[PDB]
Amino acid sequence: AKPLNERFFIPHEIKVMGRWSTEDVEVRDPSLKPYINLEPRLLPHTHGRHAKKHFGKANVHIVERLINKIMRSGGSHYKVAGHFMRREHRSLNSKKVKAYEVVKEAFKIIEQRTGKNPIQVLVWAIENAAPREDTTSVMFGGIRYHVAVDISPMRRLDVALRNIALGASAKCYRNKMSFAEALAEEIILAANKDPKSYAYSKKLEIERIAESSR
Amino acid sequence: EFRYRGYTLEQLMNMSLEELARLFPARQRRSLKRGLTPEQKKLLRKIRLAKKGKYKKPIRTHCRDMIILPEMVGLTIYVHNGKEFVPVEIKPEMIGHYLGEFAPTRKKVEHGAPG
Amino acid sequence: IQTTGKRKTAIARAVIREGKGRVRINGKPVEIIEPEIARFTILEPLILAGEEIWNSVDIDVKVEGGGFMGQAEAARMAIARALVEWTGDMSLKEKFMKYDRTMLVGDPRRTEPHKPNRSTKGPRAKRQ
Amino acid sequence: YNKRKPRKFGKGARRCIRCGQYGPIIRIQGLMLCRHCFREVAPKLGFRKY
Amino acid sequence: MQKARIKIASTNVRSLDEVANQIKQIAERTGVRMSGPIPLPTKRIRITTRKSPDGEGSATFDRWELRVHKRLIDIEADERAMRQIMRIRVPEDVTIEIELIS
Amino acid sequence: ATVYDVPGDLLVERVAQRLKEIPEIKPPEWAPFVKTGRHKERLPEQEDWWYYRVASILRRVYLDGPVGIERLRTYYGGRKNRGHAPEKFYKAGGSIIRKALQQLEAAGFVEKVPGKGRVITPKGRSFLDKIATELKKELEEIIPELKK
Amino acid sequence: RHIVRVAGVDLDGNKQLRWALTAIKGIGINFATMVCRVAGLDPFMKAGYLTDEQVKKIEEILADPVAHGIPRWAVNRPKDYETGRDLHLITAKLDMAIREDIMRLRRIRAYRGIRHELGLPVRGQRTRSNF
RNA sequence: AUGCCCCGAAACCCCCGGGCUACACGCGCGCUACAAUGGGCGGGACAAUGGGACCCGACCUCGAAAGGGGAAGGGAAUCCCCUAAACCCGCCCUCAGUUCGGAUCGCGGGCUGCAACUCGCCCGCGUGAAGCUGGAAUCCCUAGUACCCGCGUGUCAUCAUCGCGC
Repeated sequence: AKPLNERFFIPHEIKVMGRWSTEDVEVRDPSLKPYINLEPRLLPHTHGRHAKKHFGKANVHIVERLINKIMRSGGSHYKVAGHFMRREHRSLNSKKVKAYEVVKEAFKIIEQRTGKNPIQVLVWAIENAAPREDTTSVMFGGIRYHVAVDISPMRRLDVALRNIALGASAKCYRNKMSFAEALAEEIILAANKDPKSYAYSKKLEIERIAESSR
Repeated sequence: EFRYRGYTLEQLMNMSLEELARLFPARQRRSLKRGLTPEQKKLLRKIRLAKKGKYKKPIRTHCRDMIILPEMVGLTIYVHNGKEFVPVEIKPEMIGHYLGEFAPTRKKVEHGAPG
Repeated sequence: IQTTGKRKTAIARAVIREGKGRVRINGKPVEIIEPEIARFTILEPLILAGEEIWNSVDIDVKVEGGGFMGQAEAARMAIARALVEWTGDMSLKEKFMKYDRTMLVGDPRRTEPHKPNRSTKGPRAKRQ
Repeated sequence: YNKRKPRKFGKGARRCIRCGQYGPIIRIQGLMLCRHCFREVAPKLGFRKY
Repeated sequence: MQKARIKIASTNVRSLDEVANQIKQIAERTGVRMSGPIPLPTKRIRITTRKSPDGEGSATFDRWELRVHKRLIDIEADERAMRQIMRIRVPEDVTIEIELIS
Repeated sequence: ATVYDVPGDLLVERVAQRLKEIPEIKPPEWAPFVKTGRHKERLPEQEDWWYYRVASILRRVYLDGPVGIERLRTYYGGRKNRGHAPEKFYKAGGSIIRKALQQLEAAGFVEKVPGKGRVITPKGRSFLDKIATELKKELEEIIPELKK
Repeated sequence: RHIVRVAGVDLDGNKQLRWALTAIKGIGINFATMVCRVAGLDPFMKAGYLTDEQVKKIEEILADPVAHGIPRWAVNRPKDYETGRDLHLITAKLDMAIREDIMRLRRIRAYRGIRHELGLPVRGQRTRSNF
């Protein structure tokens, strides 16, 4: 249990989860600044009624929101390339301890693979995976037509984190490979704007189409 | 010949009820140990008489839970399948099986034209 | 000083006195409880209080009811209240509020009953 | 021959004391009443809706 | 020393409080130490039943609840005190059980 | 120091390795062929699993005082899948724990209060708290905070 | 030894011995485990080292499991019909035993006999919509 | 409760065998199987609605075991049901219709009841189906809530994978 107790005592000096305090980590694009909660907290879990708050979700920590997306991602109407994604075997649903442990291994992997503060790379991935324009249907005289529309920043965060989680499910499903390694790949590929990542590719798809529907 | 648990049919006749039950599976032996009903017991009296010839009557029965023993080997008993007493002759291989499995009550179910 | 803590069903009863720093959960040391996340939650108020008061007082807390997460959160409530009552310091209270609004308030949430029409999966669960 | 056989177990053993049906007999501390008959005697039994 | 344990039970709270007040007044007027009425866990008898009298209709159900309440009175032994709990006017719904403990 | 001041996993491991030496505790001739619980799906993997059971069961007698067989079965029970029907919680085997308790009772570590259970003798408490304070010394060296 | 033959069937050496015997129609997981423990060898070792003496040890445990310390309830057909002795049938032995039981049930005209004749279920399963 | 009509050894009653479970099949709803989150050994943080007298049954002892002999306490904050379950770790297995998953057979034991093959389940044994992510289209919830995970109990010897409610 010595790794367990080491990670227990290291954040005694208020460090997010175990290590990697939030002070060294910055924000690049000016739009995500008032919506990413980078405040120093030992655990990313408040059990808060931020849903009741029309915009109180901005106060929840980014890793907490990432787990909030990761734990509800299985079984839905989306069939990307004709696959059914679902957690048949010990679903993460209601098992936020499982999600905690898995994304804990995810932080460890990003440490041992990039050697930098994981929160900084997460900032990079979210900043580079946010689509910036979309399509909307407007009808006038019965004349439906498509329109290019700008996106709100908070929705850009929501969609970026959802791409991260949906990518983790997508690669981890139906493979010998395991969930944490996949989440690490999605994050690292988005953080360097790797188009092979589903997050950046679908950011590009959403930005396009809307690009042409003007 | 015929055998049941390493004993020939004569070896089954001479054995007593206790060990004859011992050589049966759990269900039939447990039913024997827990006893028989008096309708069952009097039917056994009738079949004992028929085996000895005193009971000349065509033997009929309704007890679908009667476990057939070696002593019933070699007679024709008629069991009530639901309308009438369908006949069955008891063979040496018949031992250890309820009579009720041998009266076809549910009939054959085949398929006509769908409507 | 005696202090109380309530979270859902778990109940934490804490007694704080002078001592070396021996903090015990149901009589067990806080550092050995196998769930690491629950260990984080239990240690948060005494992480934020300070090593000085951590070593100065002795707190014995007994937690009963709920799950381990409820027990840990109730214990966190109990340590927070015990520390603030023992010190009687306003600045620690304000830091606790800034860290989270529940440290002296708590969670007034409770479970809803299971209404009919397939009550099994939860309150708001119905048939197809 | 006109007697009904003595049964302690099964539905045929239990009968509602008011209506006489052989179906739904709630036996919470010995009531012996059908489930729907239970409504026509609800407020005489002391029961109250909440 | 000897104590009498008096368990009172009823459905209506007012009758139980009435008998408790009468017992308390009698104990104090007889000058006997009495452990005050301890309100024991009320038992909640809950019965659910489908409101549909037939197999036709949406499945609607009704839950009815009895709240039967109980109280414990531990008094010290005194014959003059025990002679004034059989004369008390007891409402019908109130049930009283008076046992003795060393 | 006592068992209450040390983790359960490490303490059960220490009691198991220590009791492996004692000759009175031994897996019966039917132990290696019969799984530890009805609910279990496969057979046990390690061959030390018997002593662990002992190493746990005596610890139980250290905590609950009087213990019987059925409550031990309910505790050691677990969740088994029933195919098309859902998973269900079932009790474990009784003969294994009964034999472990009998071997410990002959070991003098536990005794029988008829009509109340099996309780732990003072010698059993001494051995258990001796292992526990050994582990507490070791973990005090590993973790100085346990001095508190 | 990547390929190992025991009791007339082939097994691969990669899988562990308890898993290796699982390819024998007539040995299961628990059965393989307890026979290899009767043998005194961990069933966990890989089946590529199965030497001949241990192979024939396993073989003669298949031949007479009861005399090898195995209890009588761990065999597939305890109290065999035609002997009254508990034994563990292997391969064509199982196949012939089940064939004999099928013909026997048909002969006596049991309900199970006709269900087996029609390829029909036996244990009271309902055919209105399933199957 | 009952308008009206109809039978009166019957359109009455009683007893029993079967049926209400029968299948090439269509449809609805719940349960599970479609693994590496994983299956297996061992440790530990844990409730709660209610119930219990031919009952809860602790507990001694025997039998793998379902259970048998004895047995304390209990008619309800006093005794029992009592364990929750979710979880993490010390360790093993190594992406496979298989160490998934058990249907499906036959064997031998256990409980109940006059008796379960039509017509109960469980305990262990060789055995292992289909299923390896499923079209147009498609129903519902929105904060202790959705998701997801289990306990208990009603009715009740058993039967519900159900309803209830925790």
